[PDB]
Amino acid sequence: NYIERVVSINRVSKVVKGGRRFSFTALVIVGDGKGMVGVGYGKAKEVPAAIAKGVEEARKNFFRVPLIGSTITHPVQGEAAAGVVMLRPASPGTGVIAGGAARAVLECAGVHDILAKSLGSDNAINVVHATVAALKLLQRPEEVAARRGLPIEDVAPAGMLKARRESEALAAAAAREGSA
Amino acid sequence: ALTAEQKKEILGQYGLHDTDTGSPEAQVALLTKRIQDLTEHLKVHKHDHHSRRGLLLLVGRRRRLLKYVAQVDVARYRSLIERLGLRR
Amino acid sequence: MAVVTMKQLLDSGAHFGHQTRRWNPKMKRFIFTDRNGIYIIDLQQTLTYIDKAYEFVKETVAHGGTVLFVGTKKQAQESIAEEATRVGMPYVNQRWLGGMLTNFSTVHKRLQRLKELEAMEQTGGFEGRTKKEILMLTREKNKLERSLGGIRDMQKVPSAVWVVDTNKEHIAVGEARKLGIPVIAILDTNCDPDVVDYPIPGNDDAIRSAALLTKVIASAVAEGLQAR
Amino acid sequence: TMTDPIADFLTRLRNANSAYHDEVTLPHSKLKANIAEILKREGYISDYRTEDARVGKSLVVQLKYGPSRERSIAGLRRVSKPGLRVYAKSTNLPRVLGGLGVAIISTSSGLLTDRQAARQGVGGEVLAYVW
RNA sequence: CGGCCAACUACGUGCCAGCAGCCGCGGUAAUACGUAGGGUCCGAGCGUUGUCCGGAAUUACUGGGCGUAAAGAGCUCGUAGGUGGUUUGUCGCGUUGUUCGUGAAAACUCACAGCUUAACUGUGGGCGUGCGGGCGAUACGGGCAGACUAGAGUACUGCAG
RNA sequence: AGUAACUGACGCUGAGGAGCGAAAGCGUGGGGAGCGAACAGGAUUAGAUACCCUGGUAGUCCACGCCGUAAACGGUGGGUACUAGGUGUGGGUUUCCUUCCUUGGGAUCCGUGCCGUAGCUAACGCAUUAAGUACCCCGCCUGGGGAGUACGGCCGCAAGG
Ligand SMILES: [Mg+2]
Ligand SMILES: [Mg+2]
Ligand SMILES: [Mg+2]
Ligand SMILES: [Mg+2]
Ligand SMILES: [Mg+2]
Ligand SMILES: [Mg+2]
Ligand SMILES: [Mg+2]
Ligand SMILES: [Mg+2]
Ligand SMILES: [Mg+2]
Ligand SMILES: [Mg+2]
Ligand SMILES: [Mg+2]
Ligand SMILES: [Mg+2]
Ligand SMILES: [Mg+2]
Ligand SMILES: [Mg+2]
Ligand SMILES: [Mg+2]
Ligand SMILES: [Mg+2]
Ligand SMILES: [Mg+2]
Ligand SMILES: [Mg+2]
Ligand SMILES: [Mg+2]
Ligand SMILES: [Mg+2]
Ligand SMILES: [Mg+2]
Ligand SMILES: [Mg+2]
Ligand SMILES: [Mg+2]
Ligand SMILES: [Mg+2]
Ligand SMILES: [Mg+2]
Ligand SMILES: [Mg+2]
Ligand SMILES: [Mg+2]
Ligand SMILES: [Mg+2]
Ligand SMILES: [Mg+2]
Ligand SMILES: [Mg+2]
Ligand SMILES: [Mg+2]
Ligand SMILES: [Mg+2]
Ligand SMILES: [Mg+2]
Ligand SMILES: [Mg+2]
Ligand SMILES: [Mg+2]
Ligand SMILES: [Mg+2]
Ligand SMILES: [Mg+2]
Ligand SMILES: [Mg+2]
Ligand SMILES: [Mg+2]
Ligand SMILES: [Mg+2]
Ligand SMILES: [Mg+2]
Ligand SMILES: [Mg+2]
Ligand SMILES: [Mg+2]
Ligand SMILES: [Mg+2]
Ligand SMILES: [Mg+2]
Ligand SMILES: [Mg+2]
Ligand SMILES: [Mg+2]
Ligand SMILES: [Mg+2]
Ligand SMILES: [Mg+2]
Ligand SMILES: [Mg+2]
Ligand SMILES: [Mg+2]
Ligand SMILES: [Mg+2]
Ligand SMILES: [Mg+2]
Ligand SMILES: [Mg+2]
Ligand SMILES: [Mg+2]
Ligand SMILES: [Mg+2]
Ligand SMILES: [Mg+2]
Repeated sequence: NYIERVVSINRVSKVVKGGRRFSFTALVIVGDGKGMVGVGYGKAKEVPAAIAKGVEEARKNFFRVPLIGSTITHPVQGEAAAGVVMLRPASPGTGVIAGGAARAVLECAGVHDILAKSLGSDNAINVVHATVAALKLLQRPEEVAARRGLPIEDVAPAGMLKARRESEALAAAAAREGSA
Repeated sequence: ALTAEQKKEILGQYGLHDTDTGSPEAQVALLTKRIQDLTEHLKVHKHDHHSRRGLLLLVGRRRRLLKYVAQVDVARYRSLIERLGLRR
Repeated sequence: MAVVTMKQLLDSGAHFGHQTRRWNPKMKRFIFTDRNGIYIIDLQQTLTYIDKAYEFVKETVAHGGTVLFVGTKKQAQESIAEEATRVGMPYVNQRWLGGMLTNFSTVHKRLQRLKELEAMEQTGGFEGRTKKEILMLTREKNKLERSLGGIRDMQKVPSAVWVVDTNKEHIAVGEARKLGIPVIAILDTNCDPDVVDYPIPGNDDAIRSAALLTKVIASAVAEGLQAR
Repeated sequence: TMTDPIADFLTRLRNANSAYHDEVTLPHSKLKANIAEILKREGYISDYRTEDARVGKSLVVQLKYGPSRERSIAGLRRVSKPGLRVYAKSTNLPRVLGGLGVAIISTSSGLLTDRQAARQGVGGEVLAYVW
């Protein structure tokens, strides 16, 4: 089960000595809803071929989201492409607050609570690149502590330890219910 | 430009000791001798702008050194300015 | 552990490098010193890296991995072809088709075509076609047989890729990192170290050292093949 | 001119991290020394030791690298600088990297880390964000 | 009820009569004009109009740039101001170190309670993000009370232009 | 550049202010070969008040004053610290194959060309002489015309700035 979405459809054109040659380009985002993200950019002369190319490229290119239970770990300032997209977690149930392309990519990621803002070049392609880079910039507390050579309690806050323990207990309960 | 004879004469004659050379007293002495000599030259040579640049640079340098002397000690500043007979 | 000895390596001149006009400063921590404008490779880290490569290759061959041999320089073509045809392992020695490992579904059709052409030629039908297209098909036999040696025998896609002289063979290692396949290659004084996962210090420009390194890795592969 | 030793130190350290260097030599000072001390205590750096030079004391800092070569330092930036000096009260201690980073705060005890500073309830000027 | 923007077909005139917040729509066969139906939104209110903030990171302290899109003054000397190369010493005027001491009422936020619930208000908290004095600290961030030199300058010899 | 004898926080940038400044232009008094705005003719074109040809007055030269603008460009302010190289040039100290002749080899600092990593940038591109990563201060920009213009103020004899 994968989540599919389309963000923008553009009628690109090419010129020859005879006249105008039209073409179609599409960008799609694929995700499993658990924290696995794939982006695809596909070009054709017709929408079905375009979306097929986009889906294939997205299937080729994947990326994993290290989310804590339901939300993001820490605020991230994703500076890439030409747009500035700033992501940070929030209180559970607040919702994934983001623009169009960011909305699509985060919903395909499966996150449920995020605060986002795009600060320039509202173009969908650049926004998607900036969000992907923002997720790449994300760091996870366990291997952050491993890199720093200091144990978890001496690195990460007790509140996020409590949240992680609650998330682990909920995941264990869900696994038990699914097995039974 | 000053040469060895008069320059060593000046550094010794306004020196605190017979060995020190970089003292502010000797520095100001060299700057003053240079400026009077070459100002006498520029009283004849009028349109030497590249040398008037040297005038202004050495004078600002002098002003910084005199400010340092006044800051570090009022008595030495007054003695220096009185022995050279200038205004400031 | 190692098989080749220090005096043998020195005699083969595996420690040499290029001139001072070609070395990239990414080899500073591998280069020991310079004499007569020629850079030398560092022996002890060379041994550590070849030992790690030996461990990796024995592991992958024991677990059943496919390793493609890559080398196109005029000096090493014969050596790589000979050792690969004796060990029975797929190799590429003359022409590297762009993205043949990445774009495998396209070259699979032409492997099918070449096998079909071999089957039809072995039947003996030559006078049933005009001599013009007979000559054309013989020429395309020559071309494709000359440029395609390893995909005849690999089929089932590789598990590791081994390359010589990566600065000229950047296409193969680039495809290898793009597909995620582990890379083992010889890095000279002018090569990027992050390109190869398991670098093996040495010379691609000296036939003695090239032949010895290829024989050592072929012996490792043979040992793994007996060890399955 | 040479006008900010702490910013110069932070920039040289993060430039060395970007350039994958291992050892950096800087002029020694108490601020540099105890900042290196708190860096060692938190574990972002490997180790430091002082030396003697042609003129005065100098401190060398060895960067930290792991088996997989990824940087042990993500980025540095200074918030309190000559001119714009920013300070924090006892309740508005800055949160860096969602609490996963470290802010260096000079309190009545000294240059101490933000978490234990909030534990003590003490506060002051934030030196830099290290994450 | 063209796309932005959840809501389409027919009938009547065709660069006319007309729409409109941006793109923009009629030159005989308009989902953009007028009429019909049909659907959408809202509702005892429905739209238009005007003022103010947000998106506008579009005045960028947090949080912008100056090669070509807007920008380095023609370039120096240099006054007032702003900022300082090490470590050798007090007072604590930049400052945090805790406590008692103000923060009118009202409003905001949390919980309680009453008008049948509704506005409305009924009680007690809490809130009331600033500023006053007495008591307890000295790591950075200044003046002040003494020494050294990694910036700078001088001093000795040469140097090319 | 070398020795580093001495000064021992004197350093930096710098709003207003002040000094220098391509060519052309102006006053006075000289000079004036060549060149050459303006202006005459000859030539082309339907048309030339231009491109072309023949002449030549300011100016171009000198001294004293003036105006103070250039695509005044590296279209990038200065200063400091750090960050991989290769190839030429200039200046100076050293040392060693040593003939001790030799761009011989090596070390060092300053200046100036070219290509290139990581990095930055929307791209071209920059890349230790950064547009790289920062610190200090200063000027400049907030859609295109209107308009670098009117009025007002300051400078200049005026053109004008
Ligand atoms: Mg940025
Ligand atoms: Mg924007
Ligand atoms: Mg926008
Ligand atoms: Mg001279
Ligand atoms: Mg509609
Ligand atoms: Mg709609
Ligand atoms: Mg009609
Ligand atoms: Mg209706
Ligand atoms: Mg508004
Ligand atoms: Mg700031
Ligand atoms: Mg801004
Ligand atoms: Mg511009
Ligand atoms: Mg300019
Ligand atoms: Mg100007
Ligand atoms: Mg002062
Ligand atoms: Mg007090
Ligand atoms: Mg009190
Ligand atoms: Mg109080
Ligand atoms: Mg009250
Ligand atoms: Mg509110
Ligand atoms: Mg009640
Ligand atoms: Mg209340
Ligand atoms: Mg408020
Ligand atoms: Mg001060
Ligand atoms: Mg002494
Ligand atoms: Mg000195
Ligand atoms: Mg000379
Ligand atoms: Mg001494
Ligand atoms: Mg200076
Ligand atoms: Mg200044
Ligand atoms: Mg100044
Ligand atoms: Mg000013
Ligand atoms: Mg000014
Ligand atoms: Mg003047
Ligand atoms: Mg004047
Ligand atoms: Mg002229
Ligand atoms: Mg002139
Ligand atoms: Mg005139
Ligand atoms: Mg005149
Ligand atoms: Mg005259
Ligand atoms: Mg003439
Ligand atoms: Mg003429
Ligand atoms: Mg006449
Ligand atoms: Mg004429
Ligand atoms: Mg100008
Ligand atoms: Mg010029
Ligand atoms: Mg400038
Ligand atoms: Mg600078
Ligand atoms: Mg240099
Ligand atoms: Mg790169
Ligand atoms: Mg880029
Ligand atoms: Mg470069
Ligand atoms: Mg630079
Ligand atoms: Mg810039
Ligand atoms: Mg006009
Ligand atoms: Mg204008
Ligand atoms: Mg006026």
